[PDB]
Amino acid sequence: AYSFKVVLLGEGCVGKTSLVLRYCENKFNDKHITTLQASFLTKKLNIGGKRVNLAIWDTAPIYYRDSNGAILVYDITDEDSFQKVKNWVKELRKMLGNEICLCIVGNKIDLEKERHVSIQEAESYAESVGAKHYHTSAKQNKGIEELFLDLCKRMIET
Ligand SMILES: Nc1nc2c(ncn2[C@@H]2O[C@H](COP(=O)(O)OP(=O)(O)O)[C@@H](O)[C@H]2O)c(=O)[nH]1
Ligand SMILES: [Mg+2]
Repeated sequence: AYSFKVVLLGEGCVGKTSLVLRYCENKFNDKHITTLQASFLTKKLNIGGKRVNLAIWDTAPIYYRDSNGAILVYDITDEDSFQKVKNWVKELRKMLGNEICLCIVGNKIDLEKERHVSIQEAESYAESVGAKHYHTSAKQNKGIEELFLDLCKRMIET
């Protein structure tokens, strides 16, 4: 059975912790500060027969060490959060081998009426650095099951 390590990256306030809490426990709160009550949480999967042990890491070399995939999140309502995405890529590449499966993720899509990131622009940067781009809303639970499933499959292929 497959054992994968996945790290969450990006600026504060974008929804990194909400994403892990939503995926792993189906909880979401916008009333107080959320903090992961562990270094990582475990999720088990079955993909076309085979089992997958997933360890999802969050933070408020030990962190980067032994990672197979990476989830780099920005906030669709906030252009600075996106423009800082490139700093994290040019830190992920310093820490780890360019063999790691990277996701770039536009979170908070329930707030579309307040969008400030260009979809074209975001998807273009993703392709140029070899990664895939995804849209999520932790609040409404949209796009998240698909993000983790596709990442798991990508890590299985290489
Ligand atoms: N409307 C909306 N709010 C969100 C979403 N995801 C997170 N939030 C809220 O944005 C705030 C920051 O979230 P947090 O998970 O702590 O971001 P982090 O610093 O990257 O870990 C919290 O109030 C969340 O409840 C979303 O998809 N939609
Ligand atoms: Mg957090």
